[PDB]
Amino acid sequence: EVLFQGPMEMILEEKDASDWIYRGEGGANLVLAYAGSSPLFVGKVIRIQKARRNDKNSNGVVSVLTSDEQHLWRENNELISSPNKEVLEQRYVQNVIIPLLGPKHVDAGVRVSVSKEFLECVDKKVTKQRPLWRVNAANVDTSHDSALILNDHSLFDCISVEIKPKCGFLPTSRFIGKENMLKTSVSRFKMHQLLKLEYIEISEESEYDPLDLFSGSKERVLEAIKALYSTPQNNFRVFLNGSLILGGSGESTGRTSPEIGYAFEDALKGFIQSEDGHRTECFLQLVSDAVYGSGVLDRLLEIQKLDKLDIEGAIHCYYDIINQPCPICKEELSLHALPLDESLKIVKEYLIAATAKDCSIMISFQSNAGDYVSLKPTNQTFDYKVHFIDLSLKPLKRMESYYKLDKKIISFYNRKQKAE
Ligand SMILES: O=P(O)(O)O[C@H]1[C@@H](OP(=O)(O)O)[C@H](OP(=O)(O)O)[C@H](O)[C@H](OP(=O)(O)O)[C@H]1OP(=O)(O)O
Ligand SMILES: Nc1ncnc2c1ncn2[C@@H]1O[C@H](COP(=O)(O)OP(=O)(O)OP(=O)(O)O)[C@@H](O)[C@H]1O
Ligand SMILES: [Mg+2]
Ligand SMILES: [Zn+2]
Repeated sequence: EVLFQGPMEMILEEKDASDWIYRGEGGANLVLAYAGSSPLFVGKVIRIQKARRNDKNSNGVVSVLTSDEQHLWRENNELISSPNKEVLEQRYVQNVIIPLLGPKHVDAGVRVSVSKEFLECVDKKVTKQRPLWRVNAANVDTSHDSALILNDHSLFDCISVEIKPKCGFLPTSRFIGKENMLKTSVSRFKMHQLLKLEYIEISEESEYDPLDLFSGSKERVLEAIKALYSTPQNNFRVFLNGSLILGGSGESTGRTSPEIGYAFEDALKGFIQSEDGHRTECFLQLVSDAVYGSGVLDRLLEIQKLDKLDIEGAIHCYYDIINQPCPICKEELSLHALPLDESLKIVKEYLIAATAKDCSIMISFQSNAGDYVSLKPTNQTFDYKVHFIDLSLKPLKRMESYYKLDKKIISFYNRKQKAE
């Protein structure tokens, strides 16, 4: 009844850069929340890929996947034919992860086209709010023609929490050698804290142990969340309506000092309804109920355990996949006696586990003022949602780095334990 021009593909131009604020960032992507007008963007974030400042198929053409990654992920043509890295992460989540993890807490993204001018702006603008050692190691990849749009998981007063639970299980492989028996006793997360000190990457050993979080015991789950609150590092963040109010911003943070402790107790003023000196403890018993009560950590743990054999065994399958003289083996004859397809599934499955040990989850909480919980103490009812984030695809080449880091972790823990 009045001409509406047919559909078109959204393309953020240089104009539209002023509409997004720095939200955070990891070692790979740059997240920014929307501050403007359009309903196509109210309550959404945009995920832009950074590129390390140090760094192609056999015609010297930039390539989404090596041949081996091509072969390894071939059980899905959609996925191994992705022309750029955004559809690739978008099809990894839809075709590999969502079938494993269920679709209810996992939102594959939506691609938006973007100009090089857009990306060159957001970089210039945000580099103020980034931690300094993030800029000096990765800027915005100003070649991509796509970026990711997701729902913002700190909105719908609202208080959101972000957990990075990491690997919550002990290996039991035959391929773990006697000198490394400790790996069957101490969580890699625990043995990793030492080496991180020996590199001033944290200042205090973490209170947190992922064996508690994943124990499935609501009691030890509460220990974890209390341990997270205490020594947050890069495992625990809290935001009040979009803004951080505990934990690091694109980085980890030192112990929670009482000063922070009192700033957080009041930060919760009114959201939690309680008397001073008791709102922090309620907030922690409310996050523990939403964690436990969703059963979301359980299937998460099921994927992590696709790491059946530990890097000490999967490493050997990898030098098969890329046909190579196993450096490790010198003088298995077993793992190396496996049909190619079985070599492939171990390496494949190990990398899908690496995705699960590395994602985060975000529980979001709104006010009284269906899906919910009720603080046993303060007679309040909050509603919540839980979502995963950073289900990225780990590059195959990294099997060698996975191994070399594992080797160092236990090698360091061994000696620092024998020293006594
Ligand atoms: O231990 P390394 O290798 O440095 O890094 C870990 C991980 O690599 P991998 O675990 O998949 O090998 C990185 O993956 P990427 O983001 O590059 O895809 C990040 O998730 C990083 O987080 P960050 O510390 O930057 O926040 C992790 O460190 P964490 O141990 O502190 O969680
Ligand atoms: N959908 C979302 N809603 C709200 N915040 C988000 C969302 N996605 C990412 N973030 C924030 O941006 C930060 C970095 O994003 P993301 O994890 O996707 O990139 P990454 O570099 O792979 O990081 P990580 O290794 O921490 O998962 C996260 O720590 C998170 O707080
Ligand atoms: Mg990542
Ligand atoms: Zn070998």
